[PDB]
Amino acid sequence: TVRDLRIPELGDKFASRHGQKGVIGLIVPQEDMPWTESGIVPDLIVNPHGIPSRMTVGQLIEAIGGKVASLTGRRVDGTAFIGEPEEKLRKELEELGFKHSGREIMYDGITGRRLEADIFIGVIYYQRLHHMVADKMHARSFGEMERDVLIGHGAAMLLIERLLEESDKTEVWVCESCGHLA
Amino acid sequence: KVIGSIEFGILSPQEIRKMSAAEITVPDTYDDDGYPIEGGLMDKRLGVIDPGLRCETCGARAGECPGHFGHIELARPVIHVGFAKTIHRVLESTCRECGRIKLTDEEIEEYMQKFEVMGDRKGAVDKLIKEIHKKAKERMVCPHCGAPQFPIKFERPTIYWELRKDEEGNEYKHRMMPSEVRDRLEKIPDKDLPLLGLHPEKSRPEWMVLTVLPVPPVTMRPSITLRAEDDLTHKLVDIIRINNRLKSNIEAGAPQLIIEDLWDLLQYHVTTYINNETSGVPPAKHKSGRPLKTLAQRLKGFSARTVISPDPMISINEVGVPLAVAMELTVPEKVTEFNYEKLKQRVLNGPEKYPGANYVIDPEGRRIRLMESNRELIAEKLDIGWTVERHLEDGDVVLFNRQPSLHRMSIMAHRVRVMPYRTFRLNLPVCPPYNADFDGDEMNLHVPQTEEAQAEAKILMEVQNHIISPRYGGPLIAGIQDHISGGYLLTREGAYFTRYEVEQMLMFAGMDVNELPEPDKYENGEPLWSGKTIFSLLLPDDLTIWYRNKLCDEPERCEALEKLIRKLAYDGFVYIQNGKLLSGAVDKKAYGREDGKLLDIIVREYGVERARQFLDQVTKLTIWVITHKGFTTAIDDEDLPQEAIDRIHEIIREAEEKVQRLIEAYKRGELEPLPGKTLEETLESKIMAVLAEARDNAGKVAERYLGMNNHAVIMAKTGARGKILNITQMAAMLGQQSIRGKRLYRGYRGRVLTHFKPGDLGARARGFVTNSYKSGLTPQEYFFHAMGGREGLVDTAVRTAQSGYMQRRLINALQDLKVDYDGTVRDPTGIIVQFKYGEDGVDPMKSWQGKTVDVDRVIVRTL
Amino acid sequence: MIVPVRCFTCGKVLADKYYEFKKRVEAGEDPGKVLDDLGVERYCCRRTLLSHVELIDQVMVYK
Amino acid sequence: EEVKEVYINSDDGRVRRPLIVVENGKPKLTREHVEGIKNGTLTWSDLIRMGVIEYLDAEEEENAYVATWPWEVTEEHTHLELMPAAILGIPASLVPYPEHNAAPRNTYGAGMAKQSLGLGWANFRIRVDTRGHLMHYPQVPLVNSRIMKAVGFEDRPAGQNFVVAVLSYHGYNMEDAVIINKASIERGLARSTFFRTYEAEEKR
Amino acid sequence: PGGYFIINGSERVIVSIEDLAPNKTLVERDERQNKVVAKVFSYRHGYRALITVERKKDGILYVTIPNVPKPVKFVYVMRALGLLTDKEIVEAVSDDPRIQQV
Amino acid sequence: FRYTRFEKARIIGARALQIAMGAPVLIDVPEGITPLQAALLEFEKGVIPITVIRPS
Amino acid sequence: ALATGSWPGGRTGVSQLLDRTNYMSTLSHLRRVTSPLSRDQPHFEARDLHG
Amino acid sequence: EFNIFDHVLVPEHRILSEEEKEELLKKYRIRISQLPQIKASDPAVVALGAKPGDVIEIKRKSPTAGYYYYYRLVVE
Amino acid sequence: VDPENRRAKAYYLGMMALKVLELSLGLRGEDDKDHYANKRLKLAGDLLKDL
Amino acid sequence: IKSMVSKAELPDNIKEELYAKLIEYNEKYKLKKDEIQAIIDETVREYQKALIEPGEAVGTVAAQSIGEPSTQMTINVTLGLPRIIEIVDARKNPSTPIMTVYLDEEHRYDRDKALEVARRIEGTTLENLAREETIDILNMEYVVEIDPERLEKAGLDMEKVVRKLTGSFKSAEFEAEGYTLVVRPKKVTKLSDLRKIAEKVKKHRLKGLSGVGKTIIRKEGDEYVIYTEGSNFKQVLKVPGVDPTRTRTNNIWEIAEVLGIEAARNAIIDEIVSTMREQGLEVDVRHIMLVADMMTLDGVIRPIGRHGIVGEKASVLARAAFEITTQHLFAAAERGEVDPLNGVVENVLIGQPVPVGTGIVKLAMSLPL
Ligand SMILES: [Mg+2]
Ligand SMILES: [Mg+2]
Ligand SMILES: [Zn+2]
Ligand SMILES: [Zn+2]
Ligand SMILES: [Zn+2]
Repeated sequence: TVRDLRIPELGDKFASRHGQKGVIGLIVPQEDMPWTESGIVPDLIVNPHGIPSRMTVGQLIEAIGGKVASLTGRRVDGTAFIGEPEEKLRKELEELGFKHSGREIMYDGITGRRLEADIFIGVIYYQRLHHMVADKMHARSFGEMERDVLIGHGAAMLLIERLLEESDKTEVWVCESCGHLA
Repeated sequence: KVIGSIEFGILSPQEIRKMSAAEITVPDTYDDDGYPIEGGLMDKRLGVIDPGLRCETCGARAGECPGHFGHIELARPVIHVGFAKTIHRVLESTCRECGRIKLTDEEIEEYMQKFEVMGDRKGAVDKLIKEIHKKAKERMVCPHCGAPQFPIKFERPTIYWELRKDEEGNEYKHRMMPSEVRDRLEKIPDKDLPLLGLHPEKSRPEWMVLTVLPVPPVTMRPSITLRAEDDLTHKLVDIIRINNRLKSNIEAGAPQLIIEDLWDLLQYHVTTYINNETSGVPPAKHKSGRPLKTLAQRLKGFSARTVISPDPMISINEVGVPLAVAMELTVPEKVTEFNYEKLKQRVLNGPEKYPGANYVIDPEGRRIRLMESNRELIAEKLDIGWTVERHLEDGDVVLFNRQPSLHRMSIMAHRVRVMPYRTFRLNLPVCPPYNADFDGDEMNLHVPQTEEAQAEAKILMEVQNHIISPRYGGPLIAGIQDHISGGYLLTREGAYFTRYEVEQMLMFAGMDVNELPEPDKYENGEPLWSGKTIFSLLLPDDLTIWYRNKLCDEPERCEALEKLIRKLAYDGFVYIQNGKLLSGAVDKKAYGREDGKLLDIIVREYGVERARQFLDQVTKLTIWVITHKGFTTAIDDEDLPQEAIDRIHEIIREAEEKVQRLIEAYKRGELEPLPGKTLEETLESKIMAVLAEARDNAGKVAERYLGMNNHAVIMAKTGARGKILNITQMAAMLGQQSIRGKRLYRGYRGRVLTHFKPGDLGARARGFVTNSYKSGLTPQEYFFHAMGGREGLVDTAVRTAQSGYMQRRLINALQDLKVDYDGTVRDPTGIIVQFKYGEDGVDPMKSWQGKTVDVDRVIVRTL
Repeated sequence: MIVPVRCFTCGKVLADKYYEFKKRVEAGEDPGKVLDDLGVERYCCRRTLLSHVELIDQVMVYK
Repeated sequence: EEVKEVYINSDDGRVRRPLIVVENGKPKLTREHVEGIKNGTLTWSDLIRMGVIEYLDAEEEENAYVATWPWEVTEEHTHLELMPAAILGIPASLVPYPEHNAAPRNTYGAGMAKQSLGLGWANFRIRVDTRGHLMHYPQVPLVNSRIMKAVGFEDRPAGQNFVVAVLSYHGYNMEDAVIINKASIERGLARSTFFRTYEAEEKR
Repeated sequence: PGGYFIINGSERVIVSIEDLAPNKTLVERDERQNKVVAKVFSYRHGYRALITVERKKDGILYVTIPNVPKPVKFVYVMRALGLLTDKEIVEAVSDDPRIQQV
Repeated sequence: FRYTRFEKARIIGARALQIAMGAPVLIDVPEGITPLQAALLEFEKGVIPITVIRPS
Repeated sequence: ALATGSWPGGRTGVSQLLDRTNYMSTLSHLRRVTSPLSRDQPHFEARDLHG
Repeated sequence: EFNIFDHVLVPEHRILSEEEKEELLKKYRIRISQLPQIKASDPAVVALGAKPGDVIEIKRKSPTAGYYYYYRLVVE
Repeated sequence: VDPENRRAKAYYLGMMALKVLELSLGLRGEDDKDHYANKRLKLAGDLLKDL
Repeated sequence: IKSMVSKAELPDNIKEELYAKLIEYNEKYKLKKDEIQAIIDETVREYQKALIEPGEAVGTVAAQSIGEPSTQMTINVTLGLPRIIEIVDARKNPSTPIMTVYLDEEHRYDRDKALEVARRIEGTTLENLAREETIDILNMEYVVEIDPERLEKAGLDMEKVVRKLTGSFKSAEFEAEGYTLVVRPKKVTKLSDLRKIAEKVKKHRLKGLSGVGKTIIRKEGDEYVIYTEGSNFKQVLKVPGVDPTRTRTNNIWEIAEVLGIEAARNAIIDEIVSTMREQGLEVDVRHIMLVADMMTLDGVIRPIGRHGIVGEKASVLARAAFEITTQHLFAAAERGEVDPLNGVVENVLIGQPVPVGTGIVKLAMSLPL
């Protein structure tokens, strides 16, 4: 048996328990990473455009719940139908010492002025999927629609180039007045 | 030196005899387990397949050696199964003794002249073919044999007859022999063949009756080693096996009948050789029951891939390629006077370093592998004319691909920009044409070799040359989500960027030195930069355009235009003047795909170098605004106070009792049925409309008691994944859950779930969620939503079947159609399908939303 | 798998406060106060110790 | 509407469901028995013998007016759900507050849980799986389900609690993409090991 | 948790099979090949066979047999079965007079 | 008065291929790249001797 | 026959390889229920979540 | 009771004299057999009285080029 | 399987016919063959028996 | 203001002239000479540079563009995507056809006049102007009965109901308890098969014109529009008020058999467009026009595949790899007469550059020096 050490590099797949799949886009140094006045530095930063389109409230609620859980010490029960109504974790989170809104004040690690807004920070449980880029990438030293695309653009030479010239090109001698291969 | 045409026909005996390398006479194969070389069917000057080179004069070792044909002198003629019906259709349409087509002079004259008007359409020529057939088949008085009464033919599978006369009122059936038939087709002159389905030169009728059987080459009959003999060879063995017996019986004594039996047997065998799956012909099987698959069963029966990551820091036409992938994929570059130094340094760097190489091809053609040996003595007096396979360099032409490949925009030419790590980097605005996102999507990478191919891709398939989609008159490559949000914040009424922000961040684009940055519009509150002016620092100095923004609606529609028949006090109707952004805000209306009003204009007026620039610099512009200012969604963005809650509660109760009154009325048979639909359908239809009405109303209530000036709402109203249809579902209610149309009924014999009373047709009972994703779904609602949620899974995934198939059909129908140089769409058989394409001849990728030159726009351009 | 030596986000020593943490809570003492009595400021560093699993007490009993 | 029939299934493949029988408004057996359940007094088998939990297949469930919660127990409710959160299966139980999400998203996440990386076998270094994975520093999901503890997912998790921030930085997280703290990675977070065993049989 | 076999090394598991209840009559829908049909799977020691009693649109009413399809009338099969008198077959179908009249 | 895209691509490719197999390039002297870009720069100066004979 | 997942009855996919990719995976795989229908033709009434 | 004629979806059908026929077939550099074709059975052809040999000049309103003239041969 | 058993199958078959007549009569309602009442699961046991 | 247009018609295509005339005239700012010259020069620049480049392959791109939105595409019955499939694949009777019958210049502005038409085309059998049916006692046999509502809003009455006896196999007469009775003392027609009587006797009724069902009316901009639940174009024209210059019907073939081929093409385009637009997505009309032209070519509308366009002649090779087609490629090739080409798949199967794209260009270069 052979083991292979695998560090979460560029391209690996990550996904929370809310069908929020994503690929690591860039690994940014903690220094450039923005920090909250409380001292918190993000582990994973998700684009805010992947929330209102989809309708996954459970992920946000889970963030708040993980924040409360981290502060209080309770593991928090999120069992379906019978878990703390979100507004209670929101109302407890503050008395623990944090804005109800799940957001805090974050400072830009690059320039330095704090962003003129609040930043929703939470603790959501992400799962690493077995889709590692290490086993996806490979190179070599194209069917119907793939023909039709080159046709649409009009790249004939490119077609031949890909489907024949780089395989089994065979040369035969045709008679001019006969039509039969010589 | 390439193929102009191919002209099919029928082989003459002479051809088969001349194109043969040797006459095959010995019915045997190899034999056996040692020494596979005979003198009839195997390599007797015919073809090579074993590691032994001997052949027919041409020597030509087993490696590379086009097979040679052979022949078989058939002891007797044999009807070709493929022509059987045609031969029949010919025989009873023409005259025996004569050779005429049993048509009057007049008929021929006007028929041929009706045959030239159809000389290209294969489908419409058969109508007249069979019509002619039947018109001749009815006659018995041909104009070229004093008429001698023609005994109608019979057929099948390969036998012919003629119900002749000799007695009187009799109708005996004289049998028909291949010799007779063939010699009877040899009388039909070249003049009559065109009136049929034959040729005087290409396809003579007599050739339909095989006199010589062409033997396939050794190369076409390869032996499938474990040896599993080839089927063709075996059946051939049987054919010669009978052929020789026949010839040997003809040369000796002739009891006639014997020769007839053997003749018909030979006929069977050839018939099987032509087609084993024939009709009326017992399939010649191998000793196992497994049928032999002959001829009719024979013609029948540099890239890379990886994950993708975003990169708004590379050019829109550029592609990020992992340097490891760049070190595997190589390009053929012939050493010339301009790259002599480069390539020598490349090959000297070996397969290592970064700008190295893996192979070298000298002019003789021998490939040299740079691995072993060393890059030392290899990289010597290369001289011009060699060829280096260097690793991928920044800028090389490369095709980027993401399956499924719907439109053409799925394969685009990119410029390699070699980077570490292990993913492909795609600039963000080029996501709509590929239909790619990120979650886990992987794409393909192609590396073309011949200079012609690379150029062609770089000239015609480059990203910048396809910002606009050919489907509709609009741009496909543009702002996605943050680009929209960033454009809004950058072009806002209150957009004042301190020097620190403007100065440091304009480096994400360019363009300043002198009369660009100037001069700080606002020093009122403080010396600062208006966002409109900063955005204005990109548009060229002559584009004046005006179009209403997304918010130019509701009672905020207004107007107050004023034509030229300068101050600034406007907001909605976006007004850009010579690069100066006077009024308006940037959103889905302003930038983004699909649209058709700004990005569209800068690509028509200034298409290649400018369009890419405006695109490239804008993303990085818009992005840094978003980034430096802070842009998020919290959980309180969808929260409504107690007041909105009580209001929604009262609304859902009202809708409930509305449905009950409908049910109580239905129970008592209080009729009131809808016109068209059935009574049971009336009840359902009325309820669905009643509840849908209430749903939209609840959502309308939700947009009031929620601050319309926070981040989330901006995105909804701006242009980054938005839709009021979903907003109602998140805050207010999801609504009625349906299954293929009707409500949720499929459950127990008397109800959906076991928590309701049998027959309960109430609102909650037939699947209606009252709560939204915020408040949370109840146990019932969660299940109902799951039943209704299965729809999207099934529907969206099923549509692929019909989409792909339908498209595959119409693709295989129109793939031949082109625009000829005379500006005409013609089918590949010279048939004018469309005099001037699209009526006007303007490419939809180049027209102003269907309009053949947007006249109102061109006129305005007078400054 | 034995407390992630140090921490992830807050990347300071934390392994050295494993035993006493667990053992202090293993008497009824609420972890959210036990942590406070030790060097546990921010929650990011706190999480690493809160939600740990110590699977190793299964894996060793093998090879 | 005009026939009365009585069916009895006692076969070998029926899928039933345990329910609290409710005669009138009072569900059979109360705190008297929960008190003993928490103790080593009555096991669950003893329960089914006593007559509180009843196995209803589809056919028998046809004659049942089930009450969701023990709060709406009128004198018509035949049976009572013990816990509706058990409606879904074992993988869907990994999702926190699933009733706050959309059906498709829940489907995705639930089916995606079978792709997570962690320890699923205490004996991995002796296992001979074709291809296996091992997440170095796994963690119990904060805000999880009561089910997760009974299933044994808490004893063998597959993932980590990432302190996530929501914003688009640098524009490298757009289109579902996600940005990661370098330091956290360099300190262990999200690291895992790949395993692949090759074999060789001395064929005779 | 167990529940799987170890064959040739690899851990093999039997995926539970959802079948339509054996030994039972089910009336199919309508107008695919001809109106209404009832369908009966029946099992006996390894082998499983099907028995349809399709009432096609003219009231013939046939029955399918495993050995060679070619359906036979319900009354043919009924009399070849063990019911002689018409009263036997008729009353065996149903004791309801109205239905008996059909 | 101009060329079509397809004709442009075709010509460029042709010239580049001519340059690959030898054949001195017209006015270029200080460069340092492949024959493709050579033909491309040559085209930017309109000195490519390749003419498109159109059937009309 | 148990190692190939093809029973005598003409049915196939009776036995699969116990999906072991993590803990949850195996447990879920042991509790998986499969129908024996057509992998291509659409069964709208068999796929919908029945009550 | 009126008639069809240039109505709902009906364009201006006209018949070509020998002159415009020859010239038209000369312009597009094509043979007689290469045109789209109509049938003598076509209602719009029998109404205008077209014979198997005529080339109908069709004038239709196009929402892109406005006015477009097509051409077709009457056959069976 | 024996000849005495015929007399029973008779009745059974009769009922099958009856059901049919009823559905064509508009007094049966098509059999929901997806309802789990008419659904039986073959577990490892019976599969191994049949094997 | 009378000269520029004329000599501008040479580079222009007539239509743009009408538009331009409209603008520079209807603008209260009448420019000088230079501005007009410059403007015409610019408009012409646009037109000359907007033309399609000869060498394009619009068949393939129109195909792709028309088949692309299909993936992103998930009483009146009506259709959606399957409609696109039905119209592209000919199909004699489209699933759920509809007619948008307009009225001429009199009933277009009168409700009482539109209603007459509506009830007159609706066509109602006996199973709709009823509620149920029952039997008799002993020898009474049977008898008619209800209902009565479908007479008190459509406007038919018991009279022409008595008329019905138009050579009927039986038919009686007895309008009593609102439920018209019908006693029939004869056979030689019916014996006891009261089931098969669903169609004939009850269905073989016709109270109206055309063989259609429900008809819903809807106004639209001071115009009354009649919506049909099916089609019978031939007999729809022979109805008082029906505007013969505007009746629209999605049911193809019928349009080709009544109006003609050009009208069939126009109907094809119109219908494709209407569907696409009523789905949200938009495709340029020129693609659809190409497909429609290619489809209505040959003198009759034919399906886009196998039994139509893909099924017709191209070259043998475009049917030689026609999926193992015994009775085709075997049939097509067994007829050895001629063979052309200059196709597309033939050239790629053979190893030749496709004649589309660049392939339709030929280079030339004098080699001195
Ligand atoms: Mg996406
Ligand atoms: Mg994706
Ligand atoms: Zn040879
Ligand atoms: Zn003669
Ligand atoms: Zn920390």
